[PDB]
Amino acid sequence: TMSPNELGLTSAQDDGPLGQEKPNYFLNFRSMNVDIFTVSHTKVDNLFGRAWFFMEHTFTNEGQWRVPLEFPKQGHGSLSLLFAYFTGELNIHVLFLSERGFLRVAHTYDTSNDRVNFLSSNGVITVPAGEQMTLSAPYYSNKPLRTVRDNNSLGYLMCKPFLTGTSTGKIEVYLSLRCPNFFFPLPAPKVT
Amino acid sequence: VGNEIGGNLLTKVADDASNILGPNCFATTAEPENKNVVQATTTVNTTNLTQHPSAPTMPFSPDFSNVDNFHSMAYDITTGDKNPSKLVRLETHEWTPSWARGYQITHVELPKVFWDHQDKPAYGQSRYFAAVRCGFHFQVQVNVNQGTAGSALVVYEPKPVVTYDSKLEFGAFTNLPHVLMNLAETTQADLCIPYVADTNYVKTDSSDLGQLKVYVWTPLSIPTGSANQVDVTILGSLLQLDFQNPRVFAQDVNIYD
Amino acid sequence: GHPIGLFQIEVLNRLTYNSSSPSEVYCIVQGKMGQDARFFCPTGSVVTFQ
Amino acid sequence: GHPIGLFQIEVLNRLTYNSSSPSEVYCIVQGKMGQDARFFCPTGSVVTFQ
Repeated sequence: TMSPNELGLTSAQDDGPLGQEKPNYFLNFRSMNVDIFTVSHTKVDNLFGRAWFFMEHTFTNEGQWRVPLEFPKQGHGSLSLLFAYFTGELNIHVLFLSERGFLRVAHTYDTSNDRVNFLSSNGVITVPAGEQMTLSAPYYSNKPLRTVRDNNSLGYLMCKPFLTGTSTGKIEVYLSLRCPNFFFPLPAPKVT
Repeated sequence: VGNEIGGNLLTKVADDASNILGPNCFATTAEPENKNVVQATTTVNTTNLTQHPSAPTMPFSPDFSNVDNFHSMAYDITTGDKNPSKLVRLETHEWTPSWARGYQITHVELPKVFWDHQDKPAYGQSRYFAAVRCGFHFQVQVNVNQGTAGSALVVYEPKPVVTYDSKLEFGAFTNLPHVLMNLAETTQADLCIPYVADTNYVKTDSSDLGQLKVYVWTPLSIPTGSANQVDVTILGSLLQLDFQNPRVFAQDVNIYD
Repeated sequence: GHPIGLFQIEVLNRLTYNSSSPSEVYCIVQGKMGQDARFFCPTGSVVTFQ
Repeated sequence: GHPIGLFQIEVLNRLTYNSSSPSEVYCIVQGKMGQDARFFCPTGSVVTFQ
């Protein structure tokens, strides 16, 4: 039968270990699970499998653009802030807004600035002007885990455009991840 | 009977008058999460007694193996443990050619020499224990060019010998674990010495285990052109180590009577 | 959207005490989802965290 | 002969109390031999009992 513990009478100091799926009942109540869709939208793989805006850059010349990639404190991706460590594939969505040219894109977790001077070794997929690509950067991280908060939690992204004439433009960036491994959930964030 | 009996009566009475809809009340009685118990925890030479314990906690689906499966440190897991038994340089000295037979080249206080400086692998632990019981493995090294010749006596002298050293006849020291090592023939001597004393344990930071010495069997015959600076080095390893008596940091404690 | 409901904690029996015990105590209210909890559509953000 | 060792009892957490309880208590230290205790040679006496 039902114990008084499952009826509401408990002790907060007896909750450890963390993660106790204890059932709560009353005479007219029972945990009822109802699913409205064929799958879950709470699973890390599904939720995060959907991109979210990151930042935009306007380029008037080929100069290279390197930006630290970090988890959002803004979109649905904020749900990541509930975790401390991450590891796994990283989907980067880049849009090249230009009239005539090409955009070199590359990703590295390496903090050294110089390693990115010769962009070709790193990757540098090519998005023709007016096209958008989605490259999935692997976990080539020199650190087993990525503190999820760091201003560079995610590796740096490189964008250099091979323009042809006076043409200029702007590069919008969106980020998403493939199968994410989060660990050791930390306390919920505050609001600004 | 009572006060334990109530969940059943209420649960039952509710049960008896139940109609088509069912009972209109359920009652369950049991013991509180915070029961009258006592917990005891023991770590190395420690015991924590608590009479008001609480449910221990821990992270989600935790792994306490504590072993890095990637081996970011490619060392034997027991490296830190065995570290203090590691081979180390106990002494170095330059034999002077003029020295007569039977002269003492160099000596090392045993066993406190393994904690000779704070830079000794064993110095760390040796501090937190007053008693010691260990075995030794010495390797006295002496290098000399082929042109030169000579011989040194590497011998282990227990406290008994060290005490009455002058009363003993040199040339008979070959009765003790030694290595008459003829230069120009051997560059190193090996000596395996077990725990030797008249007491089960020796005070840490003491010379009671005796001391290893190096004498002049036959003085160095160094030709004219040949070099004249021969160095004698004493290396030591602990075949087996054992620190028992706990004590304050490096405080002289008397294990003896 | 719409509130979850009205939450009220009324006094039933005055907190009793004695010479060496407090005449008033502190209380904490926590909240969590049930074992049948579910979330469905991800939407935009209404606030910015830090 | 040589002492058995240094015996020290330090305070870890101040003895708490209330209006009707003592602010300090009495303590007693007893001593006995373990189940592996043994004595060996009988010797002369160093003191005289009564």
